[PDB]
This record gives sequence, C-alpha cells and structure tokens, in this order.
Amino acid sequence: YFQSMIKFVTTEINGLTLRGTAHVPDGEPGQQFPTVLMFHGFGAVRDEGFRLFIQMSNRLMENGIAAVRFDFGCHGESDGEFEDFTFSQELNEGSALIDAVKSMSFVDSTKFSLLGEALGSVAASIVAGKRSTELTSLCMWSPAASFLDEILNDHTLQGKTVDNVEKDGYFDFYGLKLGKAFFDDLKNINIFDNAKKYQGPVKIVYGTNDFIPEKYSHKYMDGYENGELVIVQDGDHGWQSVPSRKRILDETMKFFRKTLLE
Amino acid sequence: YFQSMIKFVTTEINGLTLRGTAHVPDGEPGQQFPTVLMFHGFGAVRDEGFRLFIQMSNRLMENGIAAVRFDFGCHGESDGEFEDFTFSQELNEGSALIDAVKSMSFVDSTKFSLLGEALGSVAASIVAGKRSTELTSLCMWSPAASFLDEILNDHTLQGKTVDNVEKDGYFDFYGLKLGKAFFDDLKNINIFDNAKKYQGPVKIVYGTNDFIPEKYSHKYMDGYENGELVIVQDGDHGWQSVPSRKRILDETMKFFRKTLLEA
Ligand SMILES: [Ca+2]
Ligand SMILES: [Ca+2]
Ligand SMILES: [Ca+2]
Ligand SMILES: [Ca+2]
Ligand SMILES: [Ca+2]
Repeated sequence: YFQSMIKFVTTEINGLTLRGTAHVPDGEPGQQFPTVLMFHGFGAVRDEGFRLFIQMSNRLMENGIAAVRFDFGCHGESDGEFEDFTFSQELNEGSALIDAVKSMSFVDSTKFSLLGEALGSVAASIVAGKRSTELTSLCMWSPAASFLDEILNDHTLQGKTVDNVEKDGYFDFYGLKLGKAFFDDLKNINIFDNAKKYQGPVKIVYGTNDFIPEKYSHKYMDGYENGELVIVQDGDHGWQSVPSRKRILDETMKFFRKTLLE
Repeated sequence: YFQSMIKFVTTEINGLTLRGTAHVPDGEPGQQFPTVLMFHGFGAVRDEGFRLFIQMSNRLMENGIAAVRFDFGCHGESDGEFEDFTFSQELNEGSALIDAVKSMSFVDSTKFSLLGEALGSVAASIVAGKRSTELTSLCMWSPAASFLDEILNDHTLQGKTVDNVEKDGYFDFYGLKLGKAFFDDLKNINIFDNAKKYQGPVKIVYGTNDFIPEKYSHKYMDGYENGELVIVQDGDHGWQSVPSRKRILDETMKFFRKTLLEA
C-alpha cells in the first residue's frame, strides 16, 4: 500500500514534449483510479492562476480521484514557441492527451473526465464532442467561448487590438509573441456544433464577475442534453476571491464525486 | 554524450516537499555546469509570469549554464498552505536550496549564482548577504524591496488594506488565504543591512514602468561594492512586453556569461 503522491509526467505529441503533473491517490500497487484531466487557459500554465488547479488536483486526490494536468504545447514548461501556437494544435493535443493519460498505470480508462478553465474549457468542449465515448463527464469553468467572436468581429483579444499584427509581425501577449499562424487558424475552429456531440453529464460554472458574457454559457446549455449551469454570484474568471475559490472547489468536487465515484 | 534535458527535482525543507525544475545543458556523462538558481516572486510560481523564468532557463541551458528553479514552500506545487507562509521561512528555504542544489550531480558548486524576480530578488539579496561566500554572482530583476515599507507604513499589500487581518484572520490574496503569521513576521526582516554584506558582482535590472519606486534599486547600489544597475526604458515589473522581454533575457545572459563562463 502506497500513500498518495505527486509525480511529473511527460508525453510526445507531434514532435513536442508536453510536461505535466499527476496527483495519484492512496491505494494498493497497480490500482486504477477514476481520473480527471485538466486543461488550462490561454497563455496560462498547468498550475492555473494562484494555485487554482493545484488545489483542485489535491482535493480530487484526497477523495480517491487521480488528477492530471499538462502544459499545452507552446505553454509553460512544454516544448514549443508561442509564436507558433494555434488553437487547432491545442485541440489535437487535447485529444492525444486522452490516450496519453489513459495509458498511465494508475488511470481507469473507463472512469475518465475532463475539466477546463477559460479557453481550456472551450478546448475540453470540442475534444469531448470529438471523443465523446472517452468521457464519463465534462466540467467547464468560466468558458472563454466568446474568443472567436471577440477576435473576428470586435478585432480584440482580451480587449487588446489585433489590427497591428501585420504591422508588428506578431501580437504581444504579456511579453510572449503570438504569431500570425494563430489568427489564420481561427477560421478552422467550430465550438458549438462540435460541443453538442457530447451528451454525457456536463457541468458549467460561471461567475457573475467574469468578463466573458454569460450568454456563451447559455449557448452551451442550449446544445447539451444533460447539462447543469451553476451561476456563482460574484465569482470571477479565475476564482480569485477566498469565497469563490472555496465555491469552485466544492462545486467541482461535488460534480466529480457524483459522476466518477457514485 | 548527452543532449540537454529538463528534469523535475524535489527536496525536503522543514517538513515540506519543495518541487522544482532543472534545465541541464548538453554534456558528457557526469559533467558539472555553472548553475543559476532562480527565486520567483510573491504568490508566484517557478515558471514566473508568462514563461519568464522558463525562457531564461532555456537561454542559460543553451549556453552551457544549468538553471534550477523551485516553487517556494506554500507556493505553486510545493507543500504548504499560503495561510502559513512567512518571509522568514522563504529566507530559510532559500538558504537550504543553495545547499541542496550545490549537491546536485550536474552542478559545479564553485560556479553558482542566484537570480531573482520581485520578492524573489529581495530574498536572493538577503540570502546572498548571509551566505556571502556561496555565490559567484547575483542578479536581481524588479526587486520588490518596498514590501516592508508598503505593508508596515502604508498599511497596504499591493494596494489592498492589511488593517483587517487581525479581526478577520487572514488577507485575501487572489483567492488564497494569507495568515496573520506572515504579517507578524515582518518585524523580523531586514533587507539592506543584510544585502550589503555580499561583495561579489551584482546586476540589478529595473524597468521605468515598474510600480516599485526606482529609489529602492539605488539603495541596493549604495550598499554594493561591485554593482551594476540597468534601467530599461518602458520595462515593467514582470517584463511583459515583447521588447522588454528580449532586453531582460539578453541583459541577464550577458551578465551570467561574464560571471560564470568567462571568469
Ligand atoms: Ca493519505
Ligand atoms: Ca506520442
Ligand atoms: Ca523535446
Ligand atoms: Ca543541444
Ligand atoms: Ca511531502
């Protein structure tokens, strides 16, 4: 019998090494656990903001659910330059990470779910529709499903103009160079028609102080046969208040207990 | 022969597992390399913001300098609750990390330096002064040396009031609880009298848009026998523009080439 452990994991997808962390519950040798794979947001890292995914991972681990989270390609400690990042490759990696994680010794291939934050929720929704028979459930926090509308119609990315990409040669995201390839690839992305292909249990948690409009969470619900939408009064995009951090962890543990343990 | 590699490392300090990443250059079996140990800022993680420490780590690694960076206790993936965090224990961990990292198999303990960002620069400056023979050189980005003055004199932590910590039991830092122990421990901290004990090469990089007042960088320089201050026009606290990111990486590689590869 081995106590719980935190270990570091890697995988190779399309020639990039993706680097991640796994939180494995207490158990006997060779035990396979229900597992949540977590997708971080745009230009974020696998910890997410202010220990958010770390706290969620430990909460799951203490309750018998393994938690795995990788840096996407061109993010965090994974290989790849942000200038080469495209959302299509994030989607390819998210699908490939299902098989990478289900191959791990401690993961029950039949009790496996996705959790997302922000753009990671958008990726999770699309991967879930394309790999619907792989997922026991799907949980989406603060989904950034407005990102196509904002960039393509309002010509901004998180409020900053995208109209100087040709003049500058890049878009400046907090000191990272985001390339033209990202913007050229946006025409290939479909969120909601792909997302409605997943008809397992879905939970969406939206905070009223999120800068993403609430209507995008309702649009997801319009397409889900088994959706639940929780509106957290005065929650924000990253669950960056003490009360809303407790709320997001509790609501999510409740959902994964119901769908992966009960 | 071995190509460069990224490996994950852990060490135990005062009952907490601290978790870190090491970037090891290309080399022969058992080769040892000049090494930079990096200290992140307050409530940050070992990647620092927007890949900052990752980019610096890879730049060093590509040039034959190993880079090591841990989450401090109560930060990132390391053990410890933020409610229990104190700066004194950060200083103790920084001291213990010098010893743990100097014993790593790929580290040349005779060519070993610290790099800091923000509060990590303050920690680096104090540890460097207390362990004045241990470091080949010291580089500080955007040192947050105002933090005691801000909390103790202006009664704010990054602009938010600290006056309710005793009544309410904690301070809310972006969803994390920061306990009274942190605030009670501030009286134990001395920055500048400790920092001036280090007499090796020091480089400070300050951006004109940093919210930390420039005067604090001059106070450090006033106590350093062998200091250099670079002032980056339009640089900010976290080096969060493409031009200022290029500048900070280039200036720091230049300093570590001089102090770790050419000396
Ligand atoms: Ca246990
Ligand atoms: Ca593979
Ligand atoms: Ca690789
Ligand atoms: Ca090489
Ligand atoms: Ca431990």
